[PDB]
Amino acid sequence: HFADFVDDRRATAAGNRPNYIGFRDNFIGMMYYNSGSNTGSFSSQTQQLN
Amino acid sequence: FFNSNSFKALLMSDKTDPANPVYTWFELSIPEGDYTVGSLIDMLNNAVVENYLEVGRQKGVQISDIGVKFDTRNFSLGRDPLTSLVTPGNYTFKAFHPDIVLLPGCGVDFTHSRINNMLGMRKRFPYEPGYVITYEDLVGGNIPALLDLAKYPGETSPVLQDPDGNSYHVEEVSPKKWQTKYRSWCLAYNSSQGTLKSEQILTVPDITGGLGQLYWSLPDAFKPPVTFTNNTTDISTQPVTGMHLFPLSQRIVYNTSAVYAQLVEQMTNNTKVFNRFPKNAILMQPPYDTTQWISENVPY
Repeated sequence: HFADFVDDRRATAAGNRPNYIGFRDNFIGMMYYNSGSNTGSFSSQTQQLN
Repeated sequence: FFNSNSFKALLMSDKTDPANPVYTWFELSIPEGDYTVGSLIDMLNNAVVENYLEVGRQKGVQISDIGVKFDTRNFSLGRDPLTSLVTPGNYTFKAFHPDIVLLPGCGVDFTHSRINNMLGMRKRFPYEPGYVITYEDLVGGNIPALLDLAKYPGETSPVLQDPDGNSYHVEEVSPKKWQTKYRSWCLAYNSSQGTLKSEQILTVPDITGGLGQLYWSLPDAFKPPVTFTNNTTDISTQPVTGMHLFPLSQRIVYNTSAVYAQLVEQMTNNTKVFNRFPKNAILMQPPYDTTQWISENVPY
């Protein structure tokens, strides 16, 4: 990007800030834990109770 | 949300020195609101001629070629069966039931919409998927021609030159017996032939439209019913703890202060829209039915 700009000729440049984007540690936030809104279930069949 | 605004009408939109224009199926729309069958059929004709103004007249088609019109009054009320015209020279300015008048190669679709229930037409088989009220499906029951005031001692005059150059497209099936090209849904219902009685039905105009039932579903406290399942966890399918009819009822009003009151309104609030054909005698301002069903919302 530009770090100082006056004219199209005279201007200094500096590289953009390093922005590492990846997943979380232990893949936190992939899955809805602690929710009544989005509650996953491990329910048995025939006795359907969660 | 309830799919009661948008539909298809198959309007003619080309001029190729006539012989064969392409008909070009398209979809219509209307803005949402709280409407009544008197005020809606004023603006549902506006939804037809809205696509006349940017595809039709920007192509070159004649002014009196509006394909689908939603009419309210009965034709052939002054028509005696001996003289094939209508006797007073004007079709009777009184609405009975909302119907559809059409042109060749010009249907109307009611597949994904629910305006047919709130116009007053259904099938006799509610379980077949979709239906299009095409031309040559309401066969039999053409709108007749008319007689003018002048030269009636001496001639019968089915002439069409009076409405500022709008052609009626009158037809001659039998010698000296005259029909037109338009076909109404009312005259094709009580026709001497039939074939529309076997698959259509007359009903109340039904401003609600027959809404679906409103299901109660609550998983966290109630045990499920007999055949339902706990584990789906979807907004669509849940264990239903009860159904009832959707709380949207109809309030009636009726008066001898009918359609003449519509003439008083259009003298006020100075307005040329809804009335782009004041003197066509087919595409005129349609009469209100004598009773209007107002839809309220009672707490259930």
